[PDB]
Amino acid sequence: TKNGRDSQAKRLGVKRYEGQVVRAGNILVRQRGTRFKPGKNVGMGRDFTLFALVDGVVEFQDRGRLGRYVHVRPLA
Amino acid sequence: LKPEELRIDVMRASGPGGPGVNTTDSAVRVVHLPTGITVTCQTTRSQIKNKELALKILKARLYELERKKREEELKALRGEVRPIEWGSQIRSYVLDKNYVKDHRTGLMRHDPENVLDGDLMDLIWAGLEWKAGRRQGTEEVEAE
Amino acid sequence: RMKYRKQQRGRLKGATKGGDYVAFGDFGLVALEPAWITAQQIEAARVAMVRHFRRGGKIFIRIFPDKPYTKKPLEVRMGKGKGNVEGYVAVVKPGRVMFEVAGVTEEQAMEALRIAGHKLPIKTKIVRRDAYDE
RNA sequence: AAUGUAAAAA
RNA sequence: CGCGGGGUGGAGCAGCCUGGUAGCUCGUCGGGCUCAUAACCCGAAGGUCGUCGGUUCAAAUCCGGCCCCCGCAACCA
RNA sequence: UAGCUGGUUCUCCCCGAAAUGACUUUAGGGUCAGCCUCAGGCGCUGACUGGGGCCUGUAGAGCACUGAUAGGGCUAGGGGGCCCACCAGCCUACCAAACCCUGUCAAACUCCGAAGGGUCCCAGGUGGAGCCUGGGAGUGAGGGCGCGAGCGAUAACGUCCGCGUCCGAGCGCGGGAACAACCGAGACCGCCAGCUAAGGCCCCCAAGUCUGGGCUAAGUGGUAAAGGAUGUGGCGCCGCGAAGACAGCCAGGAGGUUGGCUUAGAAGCAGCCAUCCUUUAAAGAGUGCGUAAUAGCUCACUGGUCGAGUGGCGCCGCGCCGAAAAUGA
RNA sequence: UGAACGGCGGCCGUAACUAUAACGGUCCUAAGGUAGCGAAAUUCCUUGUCGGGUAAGUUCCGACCUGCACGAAAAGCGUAACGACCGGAGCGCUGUCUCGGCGAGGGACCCGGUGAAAUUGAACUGGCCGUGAAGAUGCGGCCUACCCGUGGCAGGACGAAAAGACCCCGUGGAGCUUUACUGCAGCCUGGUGUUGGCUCUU
RNA sequence: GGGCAGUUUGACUGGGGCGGUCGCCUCCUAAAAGGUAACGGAGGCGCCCAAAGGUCCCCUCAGGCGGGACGGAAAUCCGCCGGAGAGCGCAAGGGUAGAAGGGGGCCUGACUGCGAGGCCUGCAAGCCGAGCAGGGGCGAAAGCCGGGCCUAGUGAACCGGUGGUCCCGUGUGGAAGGGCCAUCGAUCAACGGAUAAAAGUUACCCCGGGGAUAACAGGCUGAUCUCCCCCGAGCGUCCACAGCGGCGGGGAGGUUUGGCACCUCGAUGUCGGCUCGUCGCAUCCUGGGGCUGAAGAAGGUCCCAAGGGUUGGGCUGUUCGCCCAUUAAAGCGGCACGCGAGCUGGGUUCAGAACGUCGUGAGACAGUUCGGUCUCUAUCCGCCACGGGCGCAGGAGGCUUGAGGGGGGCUC
RNA sequence: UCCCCCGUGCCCAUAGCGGCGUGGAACCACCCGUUCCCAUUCCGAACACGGAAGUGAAACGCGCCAGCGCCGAUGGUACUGGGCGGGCGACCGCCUGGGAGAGUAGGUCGGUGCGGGGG
Ligand SMILES: [Mg+2]
Ligand SMILES: [Mg+2]
Ligand SMILES: [Mg+2]
Ligand SMILES: [Mg+2]
Ligand SMILES: [Mg+2]
Ligand SMILES: [Mg+2]
Ligand SMILES: [Mg+2]
Ligand SMILES: [Mg+2]
Ligand SMILES: [Mg+2]
Ligand SMILES: [Mg+2]
Ligand SMILES: [Mg+2]
Ligand SMILES: [Mg+2]
Ligand SMILES: [Mg+2]
Ligand SMILES: [Mg+2]
Ligand SMILES: [Mg+2]
Ligand SMILES: [Mg+2]
Ligand SMILES: [Mg+2]
Ligand SMILES: [Mg+2]
Ligand SMILES: [Mg+2]
Ligand SMILES: [Mg+2]
Ligand SMILES: [Mg+2]
Ligand SMILES: [Mg+2]
Ligand SMILES: [Mg+2]
Ligand SMILES: [Mg+2]
Ligand SMILES: [Mg+2]
Ligand SMILES: [Mg+2]
Ligand SMILES: [Mg+2]
Ligand SMILES: [Mg+2]
Ligand SMILES: [Mg+2]
Ligand SMILES: [Mg+2]
Ligand SMILES: [Mg+2]
Ligand SMILES: [Mg+2]
Ligand SMILES: [Mg+2]
Ligand SMILES: [Mg+2]
Ligand SMILES: [Mg+2]
Ligand SMILES: [Mg+2]
Ligand SMILES: [Mg+2]
Ligand SMILES: [Mg+2]
Ligand SMILES: [Mg+2]
Ligand SMILES: [Mg+2]
Ligand SMILES: [Mg+2]
Ligand SMILES: [Mg+2]
Ligand SMILES: [Mg+2]
Ligand SMILES: [Mg+2]
Ligand SMILES: [Mg+2]
Ligand SMILES: [Mg+2]
Ligand SMILES: [Mg+2]
Ligand SMILES: [Mg+2]
Ligand SMILES: [Mg+2]
Ligand SMILES: [Mg+2]
Ligand SMILES: [Mg+2]
Ligand SMILES: [Mg+2]
Ligand SMILES: [Mg+2]
Ligand SMILES: [Mg+2]
Ligand SMILES: [Mg+2]
Ligand SMILES: [Mg+2]
Ligand SMILES: [Mg+2]
Ligand SMILES: [Mg+2]
Ligand SMILES: [Mg+2]
Ligand SMILES: [Mg+2]
Ligand SMILES: [Mg+2]
Ligand SMILES: [Mg+2]
Ligand SMILES: [Mg+2]
Ligand SMILES: [Mg+2]
Ligand SMILES: [Mg+2]
Ligand SMILES: [Mg+2]
Ligand SMILES: [Mg+2]
Ligand SMILES: [Mg+2]
Ligand SMILES: [Mg+2]
Ligand SMILES: [Mg+2]
Ligand SMILES: [Mg+2]
Ligand SMILES: [Mg+2]
Ligand SMILES: [Mg+2]
Ligand SMILES: [Mg+2]
Ligand SMILES: [Mg+2]
Ligand SMILES: [Mg+2]
Ligand SMILES: [Mg+2]
Ligand SMILES: [Mg+2]
Ligand SMILES: [Mg+2]
Ligand SMILES: [Mg+2]
Ligand SMILES: [Mg+2]
Ligand SMILES: [Mg+2]
Ligand SMILES: [Mg+2]
Ligand SMILES: [Mg+2]
Ligand SMILES: [Mg+2]
Ligand SMILES: [Mg+2]
Ligand SMILES: [Mg+2]
Ligand SMILES: [Mg+2]
Ligand SMILES: [Mg+2]
Ligand SMILES: [Mg+2]
Ligand SMILES: [Mg+2]
Ligand SMILES: [Mg+2]
Ligand SMILES: [Mg+2]
Ligand SMILES: [Mg+2]
Ligand SMILES: [Mg+2]
Ligand SMILES: [Mg+2]
Ligand SMILES: [Mg+2]
Ligand SMILES: [Mg+2]
Ligand SMILES: [Mg+2]
Ligand SMILES: [Mg+2]
Ligand SMILES: [Mg+2]
Ligand SMILES: [Mg+2]
Ligand SMILES: [Mg+2]
Ligand SMILES: [Mg+2]
Ligand SMILES: [Mg+2]
Ligand SMILES: [Mg+2]
Ligand SMILES: [Mg+2]
Ligand SMILES: [Mg+2]
Ligand SMILES: [Mg+2]
Ligand SMILES: [Mg+2]
Ligand SMILES: [Mg+2]
Ligand SMILES: [Mg+2]
Ligand SMILES: [Mg+2]
Ligand SMILES: [Mg+2]
Ligand SMILES: [Mg+2]
Ligand SMILES: [Mg+2]
Ligand SMILES: [Mg+2]
Ligand SMILES: [Mg+2]
Ligand SMILES: [Mg+2]
Ligand SMILES: [Mg+2]
Ligand SMILES: [Mg+2]
Ligand SMILES: [Mg+2]
Ligand SMILES: [Mg+2]
Ligand SMILES: [Mg+2]
Ligand SMILES: [Mg+2]
Ligand SMILES: [Mg+2]
Ligand SMILES: [Mg+2]
Ligand SMILES: [Mg+2]
Ligand SMILES: [Mg+2]
Ligand SMILES: [Mg+2]
Ligand SMILES: [Mg+2]
Ligand SMILES: [Mg+2]
Ligand SMILES: [Mg+2]
Ligand SMILES: [Mg+2]
Ligand SMILES: [Mg+2]
Ligand SMILES: [Mg+2]
Ligand SMILES: [Mg+2]
Ligand SMILES: [Mg+2]
Ligand SMILES: [Mg+2]
Ligand SMILES: [Mg+2]
Ligand SMILES: [Mg+2]
Ligand SMILES: [Mg+2]
Ligand SMILES: [Mg+2]
Ligand SMILES: [Mg+2]
Ligand SMILES: [Mg+2]
Ligand SMILES: [Mg+2]
Ligand SMILES: [Mg+2]
Ligand SMILES: [Mg+2]
Ligand SMILES: [Mg+2]
Ligand SMILES: [Mg+2]
Ligand SMILES: [Mg+2]
Ligand SMILES: [Mg+2]
Ligand SMILES: [Mg+2]
Ligand SMILES: [Mg+2]
Ligand SMILES: [Mg+2]
Ligand SMILES: [Mg+2]
Ligand SMILES: [Mg+2]
Ligand SMILES: [Mg+2]
Ligand SMILES: [Mg+2]
Ligand SMILES: [Mg+2]
Ligand SMILES: [Mg+2]
Ligand SMILES: [Mg+2]
Ligand SMILES: [Mg+2]
Ligand SMILES: [Mg+2]
Ligand SMILES: [Mg+2]
Ligand SMILES: [Mg+2]
Ligand SMILES: [Mg+2]
Ligand SMILES: [Mg+2]
Ligand SMILES: [Mg+2]
Ligand SMILES: [Mg+2]
Ligand SMILES: [Mg+2]
Ligand SMILES: [Mg+2]
Ligand SMILES: [Mg+2]
Ligand SMILES: [Mg+2]
Ligand SMILES: [Mg+2]
Ligand SMILES: [Mg+2]
Ligand SMILES: [Mg+2]
Ligand SMILES: [Mg+2]
Ligand SMILES: [Mg+2]
Ligand SMILES: [Mg+2]
Ligand SMILES: [Mg+2]
Ligand SMILES: [Mg+2]
Ligand SMILES: [Mg+2]
Ligand SMILES: [Mg+2]
Ligand SMILES: [Mg+2]
Ligand SMILES: [Mg+2]
Ligand SMILES: [Mg+2]
Ligand SMILES: [Mg+2]
Ligand SMILES: [Mg+2]
Ligand SMILES: [Mg+2]
Ligand SMILES: [Mg+2]
Ligand SMILES: [Mg+2]
Ligand SMILES: [Mg+2]
Ligand SMILES: [Mg+2]
Ligand SMILES: [Mg+2]
Ligand SMILES: [Mg+2]
Ligand SMILES: [Mg+2]
Ligand SMILES: [Mg+2]
Ligand SMILES: [Mg+2]
Ligand SMILES: [Mg+2]
Ligand SMILES: [Mg+2]
Ligand SMILES: [Mg+2]
Ligand SMILES: [Mg+2]
Ligand SMILES: [Mg+2]
Ligand SMILES: [Mg+2]
Ligand SMILES: [Mg+2]
Ligand SMILES: [Mg+2]
Ligand SMILES: [Mg+2]
Ligand SMILES: [Mg+2]
Ligand SMILES: [Mg+2]
Ligand SMILES: [Mg+2]
Ligand SMILES: [Mg+2]
Ligand SMILES: [Mg+2]
Ligand SMILES: [Mg+2]
Ligand SMILES: [Mg+2]
Ligand SMILES: [Mg+2]
Ligand SMILES: [Mg+2]
Ligand SMILES: [Mg+2]
Ligand SMILES: [Mg+2]
Ligand SMILES: [Mg+2]
Ligand SMILES: [Mg+2]
Ligand SMILES: [Mg+2]
Ligand SMILES: [Mg+2]
Ligand SMILES: [Mg+2]
Ligand SMILES: [Mg+2]
Ligand SMILES: [Mg+2]
Ligand SMILES: [Mg+2]
Ligand SMILES: [Mg+2]
Ligand SMILES: [Mg+2]
Ligand SMILES: [Mg+2]
Ligand SMILES: [Mg+2]
Ligand SMILES: [Mg+2]
Ligand SMILES: [Mg+2]
Ligand SMILES: [Mg+2]
Ligand SMILES: [Mg+2]
Ligand SMILES: [Mg+2]
Ligand SMILES: [Mg+2]
Ligand SMILES: [Mg+2]
Ligand SMILES: [Mg+2]
Ligand SMILES: [Mg+2]
Ligand SMILES: [Mg+2]
Ligand SMILES: [Mg+2]
Ligand SMILES: [Mg+2]
Ligand SMILES: [Mg+2]
Ligand SMILES: [Mg+2]
Ligand SMILES: [Mg+2]
Ligand SMILES: [Mg+2]
Ligand SMILES: [Mg+2]
Ligand SMILES: [Mg+2]
Ligand SMILES: [Mg+2]
Ligand SMILES: [Mg+2]
Ligand SMILES: [Mg+2]
Ligand SMILES: [Mg+2]
Ligand SMILES: [Mg+2]
Ligand SMILES: [Mg+2]
Ligand SMILES: [Mg+2]
Ligand SMILES: [Mg+2]
Ligand SMILES: [Mg+2]
Ligand SMILES: [Mg+2]
Ligand SMILES: [Mg+2]
Ligand SMILES: [Mg+2]
Ligand SMILES: [Mg+2]
Ligand SMILES: [Mg+2]
Ligand SMILES: [Mg+2]
Ligand SMILES: [Mg+2]
Ligand SMILES: [Mg+2]
Ligand SMILES: [Mg+2]
Ligand SMILES: [Mg+2]
Ligand SMILES: [Mg+2]
Ligand SMILES: [Mg+2]
């Protein structure tokens, strides 16, 4: 019957959708690879995690052959 | 082992078990109707595994019953006798005086040295097959 | 064949793709009910078909068993079925064309297909090549 | 460091 | 069905765990001593490594399914 | 000692669960979370809804990837045959890589891709909504039903999850003959008042033996399948017909021919392979029976008579057979 | 060191028909089960096969041996006599039976005297077919049925009795076991106290 | 050092044991957020690397075709097509050449002191992280570096080891010994880890509980079993259905074996026999038919039909089955496998004992063998009989009608 | 405002593959050379410097062509929030709102922003 196995659920995916206000440093997206590329005011960590770089608003940009991007349009 | 031939019986088992043995028949009796040879089994708690084993057993015996009858019709064709002793021969090959001789056709010859090399045609053709089929061809066309 | 292992049962929902048209031969036999058709079924139909018209025309078979049909061996509840006792079946939603015939009189193919129907669990229909094409 | 059968004395 | 072991020259066994080259005894074959055979002496040949897949630069060797043989187990009511 | 079983005593009022998750020598026990309640505090935010933005890979479909797959084409490789050896050549109603055409399958395949769902913003929403801190809990065996999957056997009042829902705690009321969870509906108390819901309105039993148009002759209805049949009614299509059909009845129904071949025999009639003509108004190198092989009978087809319709096929409604069980229906 | 605990092989081949294998090959062991016995108080397949007995014999007796899984002091094989031991057969005799009948006495039954028990939710406690927690006097539909007792039968009241002994559960209990753990008694052991003198010796 | 003593001897589990499993990662199941179970389908981890790391600089795969001394499908060279099917240490997935991939120069940031704000979450854990300070590495610089393309490669606390320092030092000074910092000892793998330390047996057994859970029976189910149909390859010399029916297909029944675990564990007594039966019909006989490959007699096959009938022995506890002698036939099922408040108790299923077998052992066996306590009193329903009461719209004696039941039902 | 060219962005194939044609004044490229800076695991191929001559062959720039590639409706359908209705079921049917994929008709060899040189 050798089969009763699996591994923990990692609860990844988009953590902050477009339009949502965000504090600097808080996380935008956890992902397997780069299903989302960083972009303006958004850094990326060892696991490919995208995190806002300054208080602002999240917005997503698709750029075809160049992939999708997550941006934080600042304001204060 | 065609299903149409053998009959299978079910019946409670002899020996230990609890109420399970009394109320649950797991023993099996698979008799072969034509050959009459029967067989019974009940070594396992299950009816199917007994019905299964009792059948693999019957297979073995029915194979050994077909091998016995497979003997008379594949060994009686060899020869109804053949002592290999003295005089049991049917054709002598004398190398001293140089002469073979088929004691069946009474036919003779003068070259044992070549015959024991391939010259069987002269023998089988004219005389051999003749007397061979003769003793059976005169048996049917008269009384047999 | 190849694939891998055994496979979930799924469900025979509406005959959405469970429909078709003739694409080979003049006559065809289409299904009317959803069912898992066994290899032993497909074959028995196909053979009984030629068996009918000896040295006859040519038959086509458009359904093909790729689904492993499992089965536990007279016991209780452990693991997934060793299965495959009936081995393999083909999914058939009502409306799909299964068997094509060709190169025989109508009454010669109205019988061949009439029979292949019987060897099948479901109710089926025979068809002329209407006139609907692409 | 064994063995060698079975047809020959006017 | 469950757990364990095994399948390698014609016979019987090594080699595998630790992948790179398959070894032992017997038999077989050629040549010797003998009047001749055996014994004995000198040579030589012979193996899909059960089967289908997988890993690897590479599989007898490691991984998986199947067929075959062996042993154990099949208990409580 | 008892993580077990039993037992736990007056009344009225308000609210009102859980049978899930995580860990547990844990699995009928516990700790924390979830859900209930009370107190104080905040006060339009709450469920649900409108508009807008972003996130998604199911249903369906698809073959572009990973694989599976029927037929054909083209074509390496191998196999058989001609031919041979210096190796070369052609054939190939054998198997078949790649490729292409047609046709398809896939939870662990996706060029695509819904409905929907999630979340944030704005607005409606004062509700036994919501949020913050605390006191007290119980629950941690659920069950059925609808839907979506796994397991199972596209078995089980089976089993395991997901979204609902009802019983649990509404075995209170109405319907369903009776019957927790199906249909209707949330019982504060009283009334010999009224409208309804599901379901019903011939008698037991309240209310139409109501109205209009059909179908069904089985007690179907009053609970079963493949499959079988000149059941009955209905729409459609093709064909025959007063230039005479369908049915029955009068007559011929053949010649070479006894078809070639298989075979003991195969004379239209076991099987195999099949595509003449002619007397003529018509008769098929033959529908069935009869044979050992034939002759005999018949249809097919033509003539006459009759005198008005007839035959096949597709579709729908209801019905018939298929249909055997043990205390009395 | 075995009348100490204990143990006592596998595969393949070979015969003046076939079958078998006295013989051989090879691998492994500490050594590979000898005599005697053997479908047995041991045999799974099994009612093995053959013979005996019987009209007919899964038992029984005698054999054969492919001993699932005998075997030599947890003794092997026998053995006269003995046995309220266990199995098979026969003669005698029978109500054991075909198959039951009659008769006797002590109860049962009726009258007078004395007078219990388990049990008991309450009862105004019928049949069928359904139904319901899946086996209904108590729900539904239908059938049946005047009220109350006495002698009898045991199908039901999932009848009574005993908080199921079987099964599982409880980080329950207890008896037993050992090369489970940890201890203890006991036995062995060095130092030292009780413990002294003389002499040789390294 | 079991002579004796105190104890341990896990959990999950479509009953339990046996088998398997236990933590971590990948994918599917998962129903387009997240999450989601089963002893559901499939696979990996318990490491590795001082280059396989940092930075700067440069280069771009696999494959296909053509051409080339060894080469020969494939080594290395050249040309043309080729956007990623290669590579990224290792399972899978996501991602990726506008590098995360191949090569080179210098290099050690596989830094210390921190850490805004988050992800995830019952707890505790796990994860991401801009920037500030120190002193650095590569770069001209903008900058990048707090290991590795990413997600596994792991272990609370306790107890102890080694190194170090602003700490404490039992009247004071030292010392002993602690604290703090650093790091070490986990197949605590039953992987949230009971002790520093632990296996079996009970049929000699006991208590507490459970119909939360198995063995009997009922129930649901109908795989299995029995019976019956659809198709018609073929057999039957000729003739597919006299009699048969390949390969397939649809059902009925609830007698078998199972599945499930619904009532009953403050008890529903288990096999066989005996006694007494009653019901079903899918009919063994007898009665009536159709067909026949039915001359007749006798059969074969299907149809109708329960009214009655359906023997005695041998063997075994047997049911079953074999056998003997008959018969018109020696039917099959239901009724808790009908019936133990009716009987038996041979079998199963307590304690004794023995054999083979397994175990060091105590013991154990759907293996065997001999032995082994079956409970006088019927309240109610039901049943067999027999009375008392009242009724039957004057009272009484005798004789009767038959609604409605019951019995009988055989065959040579 | 206009035209050509250079550099650099924006969307991300209707921008691409390929076939034909045109451009050297300007710009760009190839191009001459390898002393110097720099460079090859060999080689001025690449990287680099110094640069006349020649050329527009290559590369690139612009423009045409629809064979490949790519884009691709409308109409209808599958599926489906929500609400119902029929059968033993494996299933099926209606109302309401949403609505694919494939395929048919067609479309495309691009559109634009900032700076600079030039008529
Ligand atoms: Mg799992
Ligand atoms: Mg992408
Ligand atoms: Mg970083
Ligand atoms: Mg037959
Ligand atoms: Mg027996
Ligand atoms: Mg026992
Ligand atoms: Mg027992
Ligand atoms: Mg039973
Ligand atoms: Mg039973
Ligand atoms: Mg084919
Ligand atoms: Mg079970
Ligand atoms: Mg297996
Ligand atoms: Mg002489
Ligand atoms: Mg061999
Ligand atoms: Mg080695
Ligand atoms: Mg070594
Ligand atoms: Mg040799
Ligand atoms: Mg030699
Ligand atoms: Mg020699
Ligand atoms: Mg030599
Ligand atoms: Mg040689
Ligand atoms: Mg191998
Ligand atoms: Mg073998
Ligand atoms: Mg063998
Ligand atoms: Mg065993
Ligand atoms: Mg066991
Ligand atoms: Mg057992
Ligand atoms: Mg036991
Ligand atoms: Mg036991
Ligand atoms: Mg026990
Ligand atoms: Mg209140
Ligand atoms: Mg309330
Ligand atoms: Mg507990
Ligand atoms: Mg709590
Ligand atoms: Mg508000
Ligand atoms: Mg997509
Ligand atoms: Mg789909
Ligand atoms: Mg394409
Ligand atoms: Mg592929
Ligand atoms: Mg691949
Ligand atoms: Mg060709
Ligand atoms: Mg070739
Ligand atoms: Mg050649
Ligand atoms: Mg060649
Ligand atoms: Mg050729
Ligand atoms: Mg899919
Ligand atoms: Mg996937
Ligand atoms: Mg859609
Ligand atoms: Mg929403
Ligand atoms: Mg108000
Ligand atoms: Mg409330
Ligand atoms: Mg509230
Ligand atoms: Mg609030
Ligand atoms: Mg509270
Ligand atoms: Mg609590
Ligand atoms: Mg719990
Ligand atoms: Mg539960
Ligand atoms: Mg529910
Ligand atoms: Mg449903
Ligand atoms: Mg399951
Ligand atoms: Mg299904
Ligand atoms: Mg169900
Ligand atoms: Mg409750
Ligand atoms: Mg409620
Ligand atoms: Mg009730
Ligand atoms: Mg009523
Ligand atoms: Mg109800
Ligand atoms: Mg009620
Ligand atoms: Mg209710
Ligand atoms: Mg309604
Ligand atoms: Mg009514
Ligand atoms: Mg019906
Ligand atoms: Mg039906
Ligand atoms: Mg019907
Ligand atoms: Mg029908
Ligand atoms: Mg008919
Ligand atoms: Mg006409
Ligand atoms: Mg006219
Ligand atoms: Mg007519
Ligand atoms: Mg007439
Ligand atoms: Mg005539
Ligand atoms: Mg006539
Ligand atoms: Mg004529
Ligand atoms: Mg005619
Ligand atoms: Mg005539
Ligand atoms: Mg003719
Ligand atoms: Mg004629
Ligand atoms: Mg005649
Ligand atoms: Mg129709
Ligand atoms: Mg119709
Ligand atoms: Mg009938
Ligand atoms: Mg009855
Ligand atoms: Mg000795
Ligand atoms: Mg021994
Ligand atoms: Mg032994
Ligand atoms: Mg021999
Ligand atoms: Mg020795
Ligand atoms: Mg022995
Ligand atoms: Mg004896
Ligand atoms: Mg015996
Ligand atoms: Mg015997
Ligand atoms: Mg045994
Ligand atoms: Mg025996
Ligand atoms: Mg026996
Ligand atoms: Mg016998
Ligand atoms: Mg005999
Ligand atoms: Mg006898
Ligand atoms: Mg005898
Ligand atoms: Mg006897
Ligand atoms: Mg023997
Ligand atoms: Mg023997
Ligand atoms: Mg033996
Ligand atoms: Mg055996
Ligand atoms: Mg055994
Ligand atoms: Mg034995
Ligand atoms: Mg022995
Ligand atoms: Mg001994
Ligand atoms: Mg003795
Ligand atoms: Mg004696
Ligand atoms: Mg005595
Ligand atoms: Mg005695
Ligand atoms: Mg006597
Ligand atoms: Mg008697
Ligand atoms: Mg008396
Ligand atoms: Mg008395
Ligand atoms: Mg007395
Ligand atoms: Mg008295
Ligand atoms: Mg009464
Ligand atoms: Mg009934
Ligand atoms: Mg009820
Ligand atoms: Mg009730
Ligand atoms: Mg009752
Ligand atoms: Mg009621
Ligand atoms: Mg009643
Ligand atoms: Mg009555
Ligand atoms: Mg009395
Ligand atoms: Mg009495
Ligand atoms: Mg009674
Ligand atoms: Mg009594
Ligand atoms: Mg009773
Ligand atoms: Mg109890
Ligand atoms: Mg424990
Ligand atoms: Mg001591
Ligand atoms: Mg001493
Ligand atoms: Mg001492
Ligand atoms: Mg002393
Ligand atoms: Mg002393
Ligand atoms: Mg010790
Ligand atoms: Mg000890
Ligand atoms: Mg179960
Ligand atoms: Mg179990
Ligand atoms: Mg056990
Ligand atoms: Mg276990
Ligand atoms: Mg899981
Ligand atoms: Mg592994
Ligand atoms: Mg690397
Ligand atoms: Mg480059
Ligand atoms: Mg290639
Ligand atoms: Mg090439
Ligand atoms: Mg080449
Ligand atoms: Mg080449
Ligand atoms: Mg070459
Ligand atoms: Mg060379
Ligand atoms: Mg080669
Ligand atoms: Mg080459
Ligand atoms: Mg190249
Ligand atoms: Mg080229
Ligand atoms: Mg790419
Ligand atoms: Mg690819
Ligand atoms: Mg790679
Ligand atoms: Mg890698
Ligand atoms: Mg990947
Ligand atoms: Mg890029
Ligand atoms: Mg590198
Ligand atoms: Mg690099
Ligand atoms: Mg390097
Ligand atoms: Mg900060
Ligand atoms: Mg933080
Ligand atoms: Mg936390
Ligand atoms: Mg906590
Ligand atoms: Mg930083
Ligand atoms: Mg700094
Ligand atoms: Mg950083
Ligand atoms: Mg790396
Ligand atoms: Mg990196
Ligand atoms: Mg790297
Ligand atoms: Mg990840
Ligand atoms: Mg501690
Ligand atoms: Mg400090
Ligand atoms: Mg001091
Ligand atoms: Mg000092
Ligand atoms: Mg420190
Ligand atoms: Mg371990
Ligand atoms: Mg644990
Ligand atoms: Mg542990
Ligand atoms: Mg403790
Ligand atoms: Mg320990
Ligand atoms: Mg432990
Ligand atoms: Mg004892
Ligand atoms: Mg005790
Ligand atoms: Mg219960
Ligand atoms: Mg439980
Ligand atoms: Mg029972
Ligand atoms: Mg019951
Ligand atoms: Mg039927
Ligand atoms: Mg035949
Ligand atoms: Mg025939
Ligand atoms: Mg069926
Ligand atoms: Mg039953
Ligand atoms: Mg059952
Ligand atoms: Mg239960
Ligand atoms: Mg349950
Ligand atoms: Mg009770
Ligand atoms: Mg009782
Ligand atoms: Mg009994
Ligand atoms: Mg009984
Ligand atoms: Mg009759
Ligand atoms: Mg007759
Ligand atoms: Mg006759
Ligand atoms: Mg006759
Ligand atoms: Mg006759
Ligand atoms: Mg007669
Ligand atoms: Mg009839
Ligand atoms: Mg009948
Ligand atoms: Mg009898
Ligand atoms: Mg007889
Ligand atoms: Mg008779
Ligand atoms: Mg008879
Ligand atoms: Mg009879
Ligand atoms: Mg029956
Ligand atoms: Mg009976
Ligand atoms: Mg009973
Ligand atoms: Mg039963
Ligand atoms: Mg019984
Ligand atoms: Mg009794
Ligand atoms: Mg009894
Ligand atoms: Mg009793
Ligand atoms: Mg007794
Ligand atoms: Mg008995
Ligand atoms: Mg006995
Ligand atoms: Mg017993
Ligand atoms: Mg006991
Ligand atoms: Mg005992
Ligand atoms: Mg037994
Ligand atoms: Mg006994
Ligand atoms: Mg008594
Ligand atoms: Mg009662
Ligand atoms: Mg009663
Ligand atoms: Mg009467
Ligand atoms: Mg009567
Ligand atoms: Mg009567
Ligand atoms: Mg009667
Ligand atoms: Mg201008
Ligand atoms: Mg050209
Ligand atoms: Mg130049
Ligand atoms: Mg120089
Ligand atoms: Mg210079
Ligand atoms: Mg320089
Ligand atoms: Mg320069
Ligand atoms: Mg040019
Ligand atoms: Mg170009
Ligand atoms: Mg033009
Ligand atoms: Mg185009
Ligand atoms: Mg549309
Ligand atoms: Mg249905
Ligand atoms: Mg359905
Ligand atoms: Mg729409
Ligand atoms: Mg579209
Ligand atoms: Mg283009
Ligand atoms: Mg533009």
